[PDB]
Amino acid sequence: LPQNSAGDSFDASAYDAYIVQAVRGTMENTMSLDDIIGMHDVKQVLHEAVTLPLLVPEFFQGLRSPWKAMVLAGPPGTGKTLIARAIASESSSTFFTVSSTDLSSKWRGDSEKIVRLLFELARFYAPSIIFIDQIDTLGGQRGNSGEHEASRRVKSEFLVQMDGRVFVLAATNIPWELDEALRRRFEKRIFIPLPDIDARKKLIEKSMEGTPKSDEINYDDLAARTEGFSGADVVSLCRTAAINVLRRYDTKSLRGGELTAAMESLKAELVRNIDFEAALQAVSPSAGPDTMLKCKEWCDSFGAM
Amino acid sequence: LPQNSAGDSFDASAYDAYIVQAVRGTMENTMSLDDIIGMHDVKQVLHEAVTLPLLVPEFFQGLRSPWKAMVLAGPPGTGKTLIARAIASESSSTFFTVSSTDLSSKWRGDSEKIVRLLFELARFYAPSIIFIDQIDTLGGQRGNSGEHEASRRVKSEFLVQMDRRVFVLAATNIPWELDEALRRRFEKRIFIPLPDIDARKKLIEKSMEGTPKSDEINYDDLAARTEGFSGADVVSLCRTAAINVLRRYDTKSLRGGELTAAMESLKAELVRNIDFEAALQAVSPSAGPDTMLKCKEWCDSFGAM
Amino acid sequence: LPQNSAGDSFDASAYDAYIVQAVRGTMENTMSLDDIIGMHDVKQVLHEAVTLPLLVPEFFQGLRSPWKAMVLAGPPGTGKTLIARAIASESSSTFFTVSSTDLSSKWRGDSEKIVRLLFELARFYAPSIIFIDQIDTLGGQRGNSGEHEASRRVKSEFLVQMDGDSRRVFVLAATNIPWELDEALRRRFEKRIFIPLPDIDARKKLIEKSMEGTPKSDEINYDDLAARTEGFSGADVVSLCRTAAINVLRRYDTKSLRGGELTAAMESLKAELVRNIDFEAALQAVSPSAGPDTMLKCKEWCDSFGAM
Amino acid sequence: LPQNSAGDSFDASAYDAYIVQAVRGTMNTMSLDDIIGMHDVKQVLHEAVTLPLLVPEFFQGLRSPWKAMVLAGPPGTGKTLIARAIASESSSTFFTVSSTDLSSKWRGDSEKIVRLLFELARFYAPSIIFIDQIDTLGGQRGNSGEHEASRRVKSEFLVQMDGNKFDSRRVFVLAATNIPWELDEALRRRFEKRIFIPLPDIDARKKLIEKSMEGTPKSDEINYDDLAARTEGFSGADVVSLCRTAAINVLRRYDTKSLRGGELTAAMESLKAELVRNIDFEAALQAVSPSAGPDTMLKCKEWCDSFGAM
Amino acid sequence: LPQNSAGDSFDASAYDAYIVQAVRGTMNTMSLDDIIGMHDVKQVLHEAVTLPLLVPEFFQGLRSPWKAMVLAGPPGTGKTLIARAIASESSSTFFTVSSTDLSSKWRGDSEKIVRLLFELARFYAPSIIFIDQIDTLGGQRGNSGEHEASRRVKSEFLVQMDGSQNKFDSRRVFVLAATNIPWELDEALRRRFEKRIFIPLPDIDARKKLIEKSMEGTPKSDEINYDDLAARTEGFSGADVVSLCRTAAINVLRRYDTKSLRGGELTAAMESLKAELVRNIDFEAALQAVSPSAGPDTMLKCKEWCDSFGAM
Amino acid sequence: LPQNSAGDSFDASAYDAYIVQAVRGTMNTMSLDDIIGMHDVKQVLHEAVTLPLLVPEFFQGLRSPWKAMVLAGPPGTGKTLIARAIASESSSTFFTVSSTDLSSKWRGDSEKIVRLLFELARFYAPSIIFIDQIDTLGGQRGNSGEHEASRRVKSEFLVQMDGQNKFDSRRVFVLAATNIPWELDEALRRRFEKRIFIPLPDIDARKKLIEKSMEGTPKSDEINYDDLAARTEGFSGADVVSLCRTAAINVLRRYDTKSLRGGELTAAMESLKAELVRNIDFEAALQAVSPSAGPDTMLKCKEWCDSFGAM
Amino acid sequence: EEEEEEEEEEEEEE
Ligand SMILES: Nc1ncnc2c1ncn2[C@@H]1O[C@H](COP(=O)(O)OP(=O)(O)OP(=O)(O)O)[C@@H](O)[C@H]1O
Ligand SMILES: Nc1ncnc2c1ncn2[C@@H]1O[C@H](COP(=O)(O)OP(=O)(O)OP(=O)(O)O)[C@@H](O)[C@H]1O
Ligand SMILES: Nc1ncnc2c1ncn2[C@@H]1O[C@H](COP(=O)(O)OP(=O)(O)OP(=O)(O)O)[C@@H](O)[C@H]1O
Ligand SMILES: Nc1ncnc2c1ncn2[C@@H]1O[C@H](COP(=O)(O)OP(=O)(O)OP(=O)(O)O)[C@@H](O)[C@H]1O
Ligand SMILES: Nc1ncnc2c1ncn2[C@@H]1O[C@H](COP(=O)(O)OP(=O)(O)OP(=O)(O)O)[C@@H](O)[C@H]1O
Ligand SMILES: [Mg+2]
Ligand SMILES: [Mg+2]
Ligand SMILES: [Mg+2]
Ligand SMILES: [Mg+2]
Ligand SMILES: [Mg+2]
Repeated sequence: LPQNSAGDSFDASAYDAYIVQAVRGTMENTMSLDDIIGMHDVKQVLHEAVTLPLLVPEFFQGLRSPWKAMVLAGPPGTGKTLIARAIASESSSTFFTVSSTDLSSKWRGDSEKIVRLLFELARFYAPSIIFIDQIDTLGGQRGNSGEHEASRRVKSEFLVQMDGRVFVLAATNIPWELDEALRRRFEKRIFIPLPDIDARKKLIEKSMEGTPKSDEINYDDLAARTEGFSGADVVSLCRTAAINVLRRYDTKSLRGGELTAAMESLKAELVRNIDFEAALQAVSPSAGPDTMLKCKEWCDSFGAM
Repeated sequence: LPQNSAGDSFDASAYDAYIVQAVRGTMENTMSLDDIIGMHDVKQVLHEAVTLPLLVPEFFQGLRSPWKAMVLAGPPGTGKTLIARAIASESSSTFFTVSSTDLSSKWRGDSEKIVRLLFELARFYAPSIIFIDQIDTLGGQRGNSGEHEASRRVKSEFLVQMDRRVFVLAATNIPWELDEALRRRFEKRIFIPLPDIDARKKLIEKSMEGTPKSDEINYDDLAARTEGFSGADVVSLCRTAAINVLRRYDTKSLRGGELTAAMESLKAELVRNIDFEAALQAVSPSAGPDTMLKCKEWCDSFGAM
Repeated sequence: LPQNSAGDSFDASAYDAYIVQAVRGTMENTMSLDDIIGMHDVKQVLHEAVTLPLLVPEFFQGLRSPWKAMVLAGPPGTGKTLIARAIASESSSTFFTVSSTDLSSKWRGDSEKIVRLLFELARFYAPSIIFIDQIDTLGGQRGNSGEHEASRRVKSEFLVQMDGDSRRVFVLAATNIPWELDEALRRRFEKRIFIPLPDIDARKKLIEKSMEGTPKSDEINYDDLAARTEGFSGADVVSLCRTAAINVLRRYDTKSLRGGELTAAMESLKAELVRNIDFEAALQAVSPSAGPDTMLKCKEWCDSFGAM
Repeated sequence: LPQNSAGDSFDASAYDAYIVQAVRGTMNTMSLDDIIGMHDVKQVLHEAVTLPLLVPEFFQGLRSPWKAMVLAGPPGTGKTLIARAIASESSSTFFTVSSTDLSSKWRGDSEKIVRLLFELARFYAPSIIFIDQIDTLGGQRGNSGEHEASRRVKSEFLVQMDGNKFDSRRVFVLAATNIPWELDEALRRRFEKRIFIPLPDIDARKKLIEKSMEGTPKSDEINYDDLAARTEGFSGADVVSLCRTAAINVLRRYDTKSLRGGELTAAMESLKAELVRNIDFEAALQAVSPSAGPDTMLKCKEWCDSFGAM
Repeated sequence: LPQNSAGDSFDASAYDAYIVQAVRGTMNTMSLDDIIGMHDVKQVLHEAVTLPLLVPEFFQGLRSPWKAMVLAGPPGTGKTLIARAIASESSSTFFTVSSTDLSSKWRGDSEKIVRLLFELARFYAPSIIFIDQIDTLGGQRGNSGEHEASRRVKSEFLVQMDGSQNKFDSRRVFVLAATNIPWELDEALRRRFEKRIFIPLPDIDARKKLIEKSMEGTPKSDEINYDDLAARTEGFSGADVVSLCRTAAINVLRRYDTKSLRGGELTAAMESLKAELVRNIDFEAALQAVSPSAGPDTMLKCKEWCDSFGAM
Repeated sequence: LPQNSAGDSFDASAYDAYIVQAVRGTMNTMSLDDIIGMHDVKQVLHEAVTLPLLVPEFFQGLRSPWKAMVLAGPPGTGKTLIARAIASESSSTFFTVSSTDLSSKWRGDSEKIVRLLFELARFYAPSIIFIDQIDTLGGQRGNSGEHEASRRVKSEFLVQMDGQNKFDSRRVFVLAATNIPWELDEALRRRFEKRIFIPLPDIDARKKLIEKSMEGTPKSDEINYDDLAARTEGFSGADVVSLCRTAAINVLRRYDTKSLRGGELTAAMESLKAELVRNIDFEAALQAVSPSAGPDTMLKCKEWCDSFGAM
Repeated sequence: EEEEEEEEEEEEEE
């Protein structure tokens, strides 16, 4: 592990030589800063919790409490991960990452020291930010009967090391499998809904950039004829139209002879409206809506959303 | 672990001795993709996802980036583990064959490490294809009733890692038991139908190319008499016809004396029309089309062709 | 682990020391195929799937490649383990036998590695024969309710290993509840046959083949005993023969003679014939385990889905 | 684990600790003439246990000894008595197994305990296994709400109970039940003798009363023919309970509810030598009724007369 | 688990911790003269519990002490109070077992709990087991729609209740059970219960003695005719008469004005209310304001069952 | 499970972690005299849970306080409001059980909920358990289609409700509420001493409900309460309040306010709040919300409560 | 230095 800002050095000789090597492998991009096309409240909370206490540091202090957590829940198609990657590539904080794999070890006594070394590294390096992805697999119910004894010490060291600079963040897909004591430390549990008719039109106008498109397509009809689509299925639709541009010609029967001329003629052509019709004719939504309503019920019951 | 192009080597010294042995044990008999009868859209998606970025790597740059997943779902016997072998045959990419017995991991915290090393090694050899066979196992619902604490970690590692190119196939007999997020990451869900009245004539006239047929040229009649045969049963019909050519000459009594030329007299005998009646009156299809109708209903309500 | 033919050696290192012990525990000329009466179709399929690729191996190539599976089905007393012991005794193949009890362990990921090691050893040794008895368990459709998780991966390993080198295996099975099989597993079983109760003539040959050797009277009418059963299960005929052979001990009252002169009374009884009274008083005592609804369900299933 | 005859030693290396203990945990001097009636079961146990030790040259080929027996009938008739009688009369090893030595919360123990039980019963001696209440343990296989870990036990019994020409060590499997029509259609073929035991007639209850009353001083007023002709529909246990209610009634004739401590030990000294007259039986015949009306007896009589091999 | 007499100990090594805790969780100042009526139940308890403790040499052979009883009657009479009385006036350890002790999530736990219960009841003392509400625990064995665990609990009771083939080293166990539905038992478990007896609704003299017993300590007048209160409750159960006495004893509170007096003049008037006795008009109002839990068809069915298949 | 008085804490180490959460998920805007009429329920509630709080020494011996009550009768009469009022008026812990909480997947994981519920109710302060809709939980035991998963919760209620009887730790008062009481048990009915019938049509008390509900500040000449209370045949205690809501929402809709905007948008909603209610929108509320009560339930309930009812 | 394995249970339901 390297040094930090302001000239210090870490002494991790107490732990073994592979715990450092297994927690170091989680700590130069142009990721979408403004190109998340919903969730103004999440951008408000993140901009008031990471940037404004780090530009003017006396704006949020003490009785004006800065935040420390967020548990994003919702359907499996919306953009939870993109906001974490955007705040990773945007600010000047050492963005960590935690999976369900980096906290498992074959030996005994090595499944709890990793979390302690992780939080010590986060409170040593910088005003960091941790993104524990898929936290519903990490922390389940504590005192169950069909639970091995290896997870209770992990959640105990997690809750004992939670008190800590460090701004933790996590995103789930099943929020009701979280522990009853775990939700107390999560100061905000925000619901992330599927986009409405107003957001899909901006999604199509952003996802169809750089591609030559005919001036006959009507984005209101495309925004209104997709009742039920998640965030990702619209981008899949915009992919399927530009691939139908390729499959309209005959490129499977011919091969080898002067195909780069035909490929250049394919690169010359542009997207009509019938390609959007053929793309919307053969693309179905990802999942029928029950989990969206169940997570809305959970955030209405226990969440602050 | 062998090397790759430009002579580099993987630094897999942070893994155990049997994990790397398993991932190397799961890693070119020439078939042809035109030796499979039917499934034009499957060959089209496989063409656009595997063969065309090799020829012209500049057309697939932005929105026209190639596909990253596929699922073949349908009845048993329709040709799902044959296209995987064909595309393993006629390609220069590095194949893989993952299953459910390859992720046993009697210890704790090893199955997710094998999955991580599998994807980290498939992203090393730069053109790669991963073929997860029968993803019904290890692909169930994340919040099911009877589940362990390791199957959920395996499913979460699949969800994390599927977000230098790879391409992941799958095969299922019961697609409705798949997840929601894991169903979302598969960008192409394709139904495989039973062969119609035209494909069965082509299939018997392709399968019978070596043994001499003489007068049973009523292939339209022979494809109109089989009503609901499931593709992999009409091959058994032709095989039963050849063994019925054997069975008419009683060879149970001839013991030792000239058993080389008497079977050479069964090597010059032709498959007459008498054999296909006695092969049609002794072979029945293995199923009723309840799972076929339910697979068609699920692929019409959720399939992104 | 022994060394196979041509002096080769198996490198079993990644498997633990008890999986190999279990598969080694799964691994004559006592019987012969002429002892079993009836069952012409099963004898024909065994003859052109085990015996004939040993004499003329330059003929079974291409479309005429030999069979790779079979499953018998029928009433529960008609003989489908005896055919497995007969083909174990009249062949030169390393005969395996696998029940549903040596595929079980309480550790995660040991039930699906025994099957992989089983198929790898069956490929490695010889033109082997695998015989899985009572396959109605480790069957059952995968979309069932109340199915444990490891019993899904056992069926998945069975489904992957059973299709695909000139190394021959022949998976053979037997069951009484064939309609409770998996959907994608009764496709891999290339020959699903039915074996009925014995007809009016096979029971006379079974009576003769059981009662040969034992000294009997010359007035036993075999036709009356053949036509008087009328629904016997095939094993109940042998049980009828045993009852009619022990009735000649139950006729002389040997319940009070003990120690003195009893040991000569058994020597006096050892040379006594089996007369007609023994068969009458044995026919008044033995009844079959009837209820032919099982036979009718097996007949309807093997006539709507059976590939003889 | 102990040794056996000829000084061998078992080697249980592939099994854990709590399995061999659960099979070890299932491993006075009454005679077989204390059972009234049941000539068929006495004859079958005779020519299946007693005679293969005295003359072993007779039971060789077609006259091979039996391997199983199911007793089926109404409740309270003498199923679990003939098993302990043949246990205490013979010399062989006796396993009294029941449906609670075959269950554990782990997966893969309940079908290994059966294999270890049969391996020990074949290793030790010409032993005898007594599976009590098999209606709980083996039902029909293709059933409605059958758990997955019961198919393996039923198939384990079904595979182990029939399996070469060498190594002919003997194992006899005795079993009893009182709802026999729920047995599996493949498990009734294994039990190759399915005898039925009835309720006692008018000539067996006289002998049962005369056998049960020996040991207590009684008078010569009682007529056993009237007591045998009035107790109609009684089973064995209810006749023994009537013969016990008589003696407790001759306790009840001397009122001891008022006494407390003072000369109470010397109160029964005048009562411990009292006889049992006809008033005790004439009160106990209206004190005690049978336990159940006849429907299970008629159903078992209609079952064992069509599927029974005696 | 604590030790017993003669300083021995129990080796509970082959069971888990929660089974031992679930059995250990089920382990004064009354008398047998507090039970009005029930002569034959007291007779069987006398000649099966407290007589072998004093003179054990007499009960041998054909006079072996009983090890079973089931009290089946209508749901008003005294069937739990007699069990608590024979638990209080004894010197044997008591085990109360309901139907929700013998239940667990896993497979093969209820049979081990029943086995541990009977082994501790044989090990500790000449003990006694009271299985309350036997009809939810031992039902029928061949009915349609039962799980595969209740049948194993029934087979465990059927195997464990008889036994002890070794005629030497005999320790005593006595099983007692209470039932409202006695036609809902398996026949092989009904046979194992010797002395199945009926408990009836109280007669005139029993109700007179119960009103005379329950009205001690509370000050009453000298003009209450107990014969009218005996003859007017024709059909009352044994538990409704104490309810009648309680309503007649709080009717002296409902007679005065505490609902109108709110806060003030309430606790200062409760100090002199404790001396006001209970006259006839309070019993008349309580008899008009209390009706029995009637429907004697279930009493008729239970009496016909105990007259056809009963043993006293 | 936070704490109770005197700083003690519960030891629920013998149970699971979802059972205690499903029990903890069980734990008001009226006074005690807000519920008008039916003073017998007030009498039992006064001499059962109110008066033993001030004087703990009078209620001992034969005069022990009550421990059960049943509120049977027609639907929509004020049972839940009485339960909430006696909850909030005293300082008692208040549980609430329905049929949708005593059901889970695992066998035998339902009867632990009732035992933990009663152990918590005894462990905390003198508390009140409000078992609502007991016609679903406790029916008859010896039924025809009786399942084997509710007999054990019936038997657990029977065992737990009556259980060693003197020197009481703390009182616990269980309520009940049903629309059909003839489909009850015989050993569960007996534990419910002081069974009480409550009637729906109280015509002169419906006038008091009108005077406490019809709080319309305009229309000082629309006092026709005599005919509005004499036309209350079959009107339950909730349909009167629904009729007042219909009249008070139809006083602003009997005047045409559809598409009145553009000019003076703020005046169209301010000149409407003082509109006087008449009998024409009251006729719409009269013939719109008809009473949905028939005499097949009330007469059968009066035939049941007269025979086995201990007021 | 100890290791840890994974067992399998078997639960039932109605
Ligand atoms: N507001 C948005 N702006 C831009 N793209 C979006 C938006 N919402 C969804 N997407 C698209 O949805 C896809 C998935 O989103 P992301 O990468 O955040 O993973 P995710 O869906 O949050 O993961 P999970 O399945 O765990 O929810 C991306 O390819 C992205 O293009
Ligand atoms: N459309 C087809 N074209 C050519 N051959 C076919 C076709 N369908 C089936 N077959 C033949 O049938 C056999 C079985 O095919 P395959 O192995 O693909 O079955 P599958 O459906 O993948 O099996 P599973 O049901 O386990 O998924 C193959 O060997 C193949 O030769
Ligand atoms: N065709 C036959 N010829 C000779 N003997 C036979 C025949 N069929 C059955 N038997 C008798 O059947 C007995 C063996 O039982 P069998 O072979 O029927 O096992 P099975 O009942 O098929 O196995 P399962 O119980 O799994 O069905 C032997 O004793 C043998 O005498
Ligand atoms: N034939 C008999 N001779 C002597 N005593 C008998 C006979 N039959 C029954 N008994 C007596 O009946 C009593 C109960 O016998 P046993 O325990 O065998 O009944 P059971 O058949 O086991 O009951 P179940 O099998 O229904 O549980 C015994 O004490 C025994 O003395
Ligand atoms: N006697 C009464 N005094 C005051 N308000 C009453 C009276 N009767 C009914 N109400 C009113 O009726 C409304 C409905 O009462 P409640 O919410 O108790 O219905 P409910 O009786 O619980 O319905 P159900 O019987 O179907 O469970 C309450 O808002 C209450 O104000
Ligand atoms: Mg994500
Ligand atoms: Mg396949
Ligand atoms: Mg067999
Ligand atoms: Mg018995
Ligand atoms: Mg009671």
